[PDB]
Amino acid sequence: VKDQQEAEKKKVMSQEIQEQLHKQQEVIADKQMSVKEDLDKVEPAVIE
Amino acid sequence: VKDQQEAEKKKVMSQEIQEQLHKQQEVIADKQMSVKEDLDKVEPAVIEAQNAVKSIKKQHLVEVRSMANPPAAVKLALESICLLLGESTTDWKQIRSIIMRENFIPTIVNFSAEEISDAIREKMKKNYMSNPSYNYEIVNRASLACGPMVKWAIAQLNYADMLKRVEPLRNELQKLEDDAKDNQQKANEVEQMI
Repeated sequence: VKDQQEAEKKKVMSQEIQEQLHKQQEVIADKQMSVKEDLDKVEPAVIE
Repeated sequence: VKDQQEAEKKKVMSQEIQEQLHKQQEVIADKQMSVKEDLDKVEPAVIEAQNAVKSIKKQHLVEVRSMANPPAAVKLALESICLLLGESTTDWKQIRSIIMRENFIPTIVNFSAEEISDAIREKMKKNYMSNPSYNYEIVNRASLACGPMVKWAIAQLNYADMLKRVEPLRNELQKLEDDAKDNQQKANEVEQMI
């Protein structure tokens, strides 16, 4: 029972990981904006 | 497995209950201080309330019919009537206010928190002008009727203006009591469900 309960505390940690997947969505959105800016700006520097 | 997990979640509610037992320790400390204050203050009021019942009809009735009131009785009776919403300084209004048979009831009904701070300060100044009066000529032999009621009147002013020190105390006590009693009902009821 206690082994299962430690497993389910780690499942609560997995709920925290789902929160971190929401954080991943935020990260992906911000990185998409930054990479769009980088595609606008950096490529001519690479060509140069 | 799920049932045991729910039982542990209730045991987690029980852990919150240990936090509420720490809150109980805080509540007990605050209540002990408040009850020490109450033991310092209230017991003479209880004695005065009992003495008001001990007061005999004859002692008051004979002296109400008196043609001229003694100065000590006037001094100690005007302030008592200042409590009774009949603020006045004339002997006949005192007589009329005391005549009714409905005046044997509110010798105990009057409560300390109903007094206004300005009236409290007025009666403090009256005490200053009349410090040798009150309980001293009660001890002398001014009248048997005045004694209990005069000692009742000299009180209720100590309670005032330091019950306002207890007002934040009792408000914090009420908040803690409400939270802790709800949490202890949860403790008993959560214990039952677990």
